Amino acid sequence: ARGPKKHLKRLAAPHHWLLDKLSGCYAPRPSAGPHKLRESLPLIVFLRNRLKYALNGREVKAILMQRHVKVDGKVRTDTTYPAGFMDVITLDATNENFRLVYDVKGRFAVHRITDEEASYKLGKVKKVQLGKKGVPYVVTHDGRTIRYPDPNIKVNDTVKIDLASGKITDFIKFDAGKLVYVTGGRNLGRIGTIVHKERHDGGFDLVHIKDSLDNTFVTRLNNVFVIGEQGKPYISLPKGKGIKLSIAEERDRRRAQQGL
Amino acid sequence: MKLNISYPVNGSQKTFEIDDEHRIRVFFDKRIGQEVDGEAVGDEFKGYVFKISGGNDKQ
Amino acid sequence: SDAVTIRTRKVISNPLLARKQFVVDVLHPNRANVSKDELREKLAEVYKAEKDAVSVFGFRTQFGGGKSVGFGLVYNSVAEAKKFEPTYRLVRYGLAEKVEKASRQQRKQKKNRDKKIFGTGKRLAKKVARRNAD
RNA sequence: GAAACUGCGAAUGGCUCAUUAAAUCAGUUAUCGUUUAUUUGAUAGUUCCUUUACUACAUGGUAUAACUGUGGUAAUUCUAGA
RNA sequence: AUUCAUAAUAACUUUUCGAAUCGCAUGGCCUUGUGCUGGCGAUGGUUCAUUCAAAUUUCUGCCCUAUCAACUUUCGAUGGUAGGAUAGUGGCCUACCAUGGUUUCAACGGGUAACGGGGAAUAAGGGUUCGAUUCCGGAGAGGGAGCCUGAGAAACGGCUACC
Ligand SMILES: [K+]
Ligand SMILES: [Mg+2]
Ligand SMILES: [Mg+2]
Ligand SMILES: [Mg+2]
Ligand SMILES: [Mg+2]
Ligand SMILES: [Mg+2]
Ligand SMILES: [Mg+2]
Ligand SMILES: [Mg+2]
Ligand SMILES: [Mg+2]
Ligand SMILES: [Mg+2]
Ligand SMILES: [Mg+2]
Ligand SMILES: [Mg+2]
Ligand SMILES: [Mg+2]
Repeated sequence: ARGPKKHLKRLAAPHHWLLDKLSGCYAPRPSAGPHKLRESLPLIVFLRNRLKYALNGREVKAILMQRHVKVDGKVRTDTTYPAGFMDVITLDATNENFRLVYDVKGRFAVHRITDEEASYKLGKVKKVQLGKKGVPYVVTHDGRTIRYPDPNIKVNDTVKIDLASGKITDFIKFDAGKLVYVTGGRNLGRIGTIVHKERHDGGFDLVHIKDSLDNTFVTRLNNVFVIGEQGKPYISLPKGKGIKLSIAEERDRRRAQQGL
Repeated sequence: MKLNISYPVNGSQKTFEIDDEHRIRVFFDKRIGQEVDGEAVGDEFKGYVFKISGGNDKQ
Repeated sequence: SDAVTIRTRKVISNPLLARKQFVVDVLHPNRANVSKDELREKLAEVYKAEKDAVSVFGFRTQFGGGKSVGFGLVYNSVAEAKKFEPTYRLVRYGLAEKVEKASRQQRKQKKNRDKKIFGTGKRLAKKVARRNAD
């Protein structure tokens, strides 16, 4: 009440951060940024908890302000900077890069990309609109406004950013039989190929997605994220490829690995 | 009462006590900004002209 | 000999802090525990360090004694160790000295006393001096 | 780097359950009915005195805190005159 | 789905913004000069988008009571038109007009030793009872009312008045 909140109590934090219940009363409240705080991964959570490069928040601040970590090629010394889906994190040391994608178990995963993959990213068009002076623009999911887009670009389409300059190199239309990603709902982390989409005027269009080995499911259009055509994706996939194999099947792989 | 009389061109300021309350009534029923002679105020102020800039009552 | 048999595990290079982190297990039969200074020294001649770039944590001994496990950092020099490590552990290891601060309550009380003062206060100091010397 | 001016915060947190019975709240909606500091992305070649006033843009001036001093009140994080 | 986004014409403005700001390196060309030209940032700064929000908001769902059966409406009750006011919709307020609106499918009134919920105890199944209290939402800072500064307060470790 009386104004915006500044504290995020622990157990109110998003569960996919995988914060422990003890060792703290509060959780890192992500700052205002490109991503909504529910589906954003703060740099303190990614460093201290996911990468174990820091032991405490003070060391996290020491890492951040030195101009070590650059998010999408920009330093962003904010501790709770809301890094989200498809974001590219480059580290000056160790000569390696991470992309931020979910795993099939519905949480952001440490995925290592090369430099050529780090040199770009894919985003989802939230809207296409004419601005002042009639310049058209596309708004991605990460709050990027790019002027003069291709006229064939429509809403919920995928655009490849150059990440060093605010331009689009190419795009993928929203059409049937194109490999996609899921960023919402119970299917958080899946990767599949479209079957069709239902019209459903007035709100909440529904899309039917088929997995690699025919695990057919449906989800809202809001959660869909086109990533390529049949095979040959534009983004290297994380460990798992978002398939959601059964509990008994992963039990088989675990007893295979430790039972040899 | 006491008079915080200040000469501004050199920034000098001194306090003079003026008893004989039947002579401080030249100040009476005047207000800030009203010029008053120095002759009635005192036998020391021949030709000095003052003006009221402020004050502090008892309390 | 005593045969501590100090083994380092979970070793990770962290050039982001110019240090290597690890957990360390020490096996000390018929011995209570291991001293931090001697453990830091042994880590120094293991890593060809100079006994000052080494920091240690924990060493929660198992039940019944005989084995301790704790965290450890080995740096590249004194300079980044002194810039990255906390003051309290610097005072532990003897590089720096504990700063003589007043207790927290009287520090706060003095700050609240200074809140009631506008400016330096030499004006009111000489005014109360005049009132005391009238 | 004391002080002070400026900026920002102080609307968060923390506490309590008095009020409150379609009120609050829960799930679910709408803003094609609005405000939004700050973060992130983009984003002002046009200022011709409100023209026959282009007079400094190698860059306009006022008035003040702080500080120096005179003080008043028993007293307040009171303050006035220069 | 629009009188949308935009764009064009005609004008209007206590004429809003369009850098008289700060730190490092201080290069290139000679017309060798208080010559020309230059990066890394920081704080700013109209507008759009994004984010953290907020405010209103649709549907459905609350305990006991008829020893509570009618209730609301000159003093806004329910609508219409226009205006005012607000960030904006809207009887929110005003003027004029119409006479509506709820109710035994329990309105209205009264009581609550009532903050609501996630939940807790018990539990064959079905249920019963509790939830001031860790999380979320609301409300309040002795009781009312009013208000300044601000993006955000009807703030109280802000102010003003009364008790
Ligand atoms: K009306
Ligand atoms: Mg609060
Ligand atoms: Mg109206
Ligand atoms: Mg109550
Ligand atoms: Mg409760
Ligand atoms: Mg109670
Ligand atoms: Mg609460
Ligand atoms: Mg309140
Ligand atoms: Mg009390
Ligand atoms: Mg403010
Ligand atoms: Mg109040
Ligand atoms: Mg208090
Ligand atoms: Mg408070």
